Amino acid sequence: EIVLTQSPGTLSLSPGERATLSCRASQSVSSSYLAWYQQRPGQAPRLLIYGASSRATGIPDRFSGSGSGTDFTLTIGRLEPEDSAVYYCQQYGSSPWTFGQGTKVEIKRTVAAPSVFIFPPSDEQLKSGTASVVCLLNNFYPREAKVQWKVDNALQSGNSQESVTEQDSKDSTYSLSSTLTLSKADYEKHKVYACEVTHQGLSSPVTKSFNR
Amino acid sequence: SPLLSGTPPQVYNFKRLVFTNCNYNLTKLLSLFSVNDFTCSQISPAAIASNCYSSLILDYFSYPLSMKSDLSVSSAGPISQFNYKQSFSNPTCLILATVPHNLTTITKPLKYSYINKCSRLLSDDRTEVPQLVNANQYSPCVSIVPSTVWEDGDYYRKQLSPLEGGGWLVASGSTVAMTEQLQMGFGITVQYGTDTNSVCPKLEFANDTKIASQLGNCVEYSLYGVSGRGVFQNCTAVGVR
Amino acid sequence: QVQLVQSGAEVKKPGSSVKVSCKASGGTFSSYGITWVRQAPGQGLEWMGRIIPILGISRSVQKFQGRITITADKSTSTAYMDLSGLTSDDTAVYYCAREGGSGYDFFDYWGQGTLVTVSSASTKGPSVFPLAPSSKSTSGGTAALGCLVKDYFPEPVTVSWNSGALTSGVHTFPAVLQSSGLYSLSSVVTVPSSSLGTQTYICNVNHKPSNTKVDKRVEPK
Repeated sequence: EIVLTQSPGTLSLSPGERATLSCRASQSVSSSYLAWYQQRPGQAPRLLIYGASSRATGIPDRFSGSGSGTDFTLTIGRLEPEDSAVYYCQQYGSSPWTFGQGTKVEIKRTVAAPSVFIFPPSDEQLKSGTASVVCLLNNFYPREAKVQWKVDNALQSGNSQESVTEQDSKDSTYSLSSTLTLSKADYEKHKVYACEVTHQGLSSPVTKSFNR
Repeated sequence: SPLLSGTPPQVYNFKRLVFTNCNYNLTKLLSLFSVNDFTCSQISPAAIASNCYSSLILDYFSYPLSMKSDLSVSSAGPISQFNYKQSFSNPTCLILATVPHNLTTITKPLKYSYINKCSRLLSDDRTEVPQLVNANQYSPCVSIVPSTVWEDGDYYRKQLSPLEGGGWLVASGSTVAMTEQLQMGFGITVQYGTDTNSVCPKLEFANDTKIASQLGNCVEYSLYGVSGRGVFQNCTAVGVR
Repeated sequence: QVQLVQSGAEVKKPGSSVKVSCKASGGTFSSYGITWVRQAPGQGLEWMGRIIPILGISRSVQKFQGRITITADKSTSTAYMDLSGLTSDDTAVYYCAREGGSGYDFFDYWGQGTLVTVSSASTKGPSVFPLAPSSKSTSGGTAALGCLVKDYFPEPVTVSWNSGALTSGVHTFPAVLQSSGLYSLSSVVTVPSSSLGTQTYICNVNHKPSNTKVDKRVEPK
């Protein structure tokens, strides 16, 4: 049993910048008995470093491994956008083998003026249940995007629910899907529905239009 | 004397002492321990104390009393099959003793560990062949297993260099809790000789067979292979000593 | 280099039993353990146990001891856990991973993972929802269309387009809890094939608990 600290956590760094990840151990561990792992957005963790010095067979030697006794540091000499992942330092030194809290690397490249689209309800769940409208915000950086629903030119309450996907391995961009489920009957005089987006991207709030 | 120092080794790494010419007083050793289980096969437990052999072999290690059942020709467990097997051909005594407080410089290993399993996984598909230790053989899995096993159940494997034989000489180790007093196990494997015996109990002659306290009496004498009958007396030395 | 293929999201009830089956594609359990590794949803990995089919030996962490049995069938070469006596707090994704021995117990190759979901609420079917592509959109680059999956309870539902062909702009959003314990996720794809479209008979969805598969065609409205 060894509780262990990690790096600050979320890190914003431009591509081509060195990244340092720390792994202090509350209890002393062997100078070379710790292994740094990397898990991609939605997948199984892949071994990056074993023994705190050696590299896993087929791992590009940007991911240098060092540190001994108490503090172990993983240093990524160059950064590409295919490094955005969660890194865990596991001390297979003691027992039971304690995984690290984990650090998240976010590669800081672009601000991606977003693309806003509406997908207004159609006559398949307007023939059962509760319909739902949706607002897609495809290709945008970073995660600082807020969408508020506008109904018949009147602002809406907190009955939304926004879901944002993780950055793509090559694209390194963040797409969104704010949803407004409604009572299946309530589509009478509310002629127009829209989502208002505020972003680093694009001067204005980019509102939209349904009519139909 | 070398038995009474250091950290005695675990069961699979038992050290050996072969005595091929000396005089032994075993009770002068067993007095120094608190004997707990004296079990002997092919010679009586009292008979191992006084009779002459050709070579006396003694093996010593740390073995708790919690599992005295595993250590004999009866068991089929891992102690008598992957750790330490003593020859059934020749006589054999087995002592399971205990260290006392008043004894010093018998230091304590942290725990008693033993090789639970020792197999070989063939260079072919998945065929497995257990490794059974023959007469004392040090249990060929002994290379991977360290002197003491660390945790409750461990897993040590190595790859033999290809040909020979591509088979992972896989081994496992298991430990047992420490006991307040170091509990040891000893194994004596005596074997007789053709017509020569060179290890015998040290039998000392008493003052009845002494030159002194007999001056003036006609006695039989046998001095360093010269025998006769006469009367001894005290006188000033002559000749060369 | 052995790929590890596991089983699929058991939904059990608080007080049940789950046999997660990790398969050793190759036919070959060599001198190689399987170590199991929890990960509570939105949390950080733990250790749960290890076995070696070559020797049958098993070991378990102290907390999970008396509730877990990790076995393997060396002959057919397939390893399983059986977390009997489990509570609602064990709802987590469980991985299986390859040992290396004594001083080299780092987890080399991993399994895809098998989300166990343990609470006596329900199992509900992926009611697929209208797509309805927007008319006046981009000038050809990205005509966005997506077939939505709402109203289902137990995750997972994988939704590939073109039954796993169109893999170049399939954006999938993580399911978010609705008013009921059910949650919903949305799938979208971008086509340059504006009018008509080549392949538009798409949107395969697989639900591991319900085992219901729905395929629908997209129409520009």
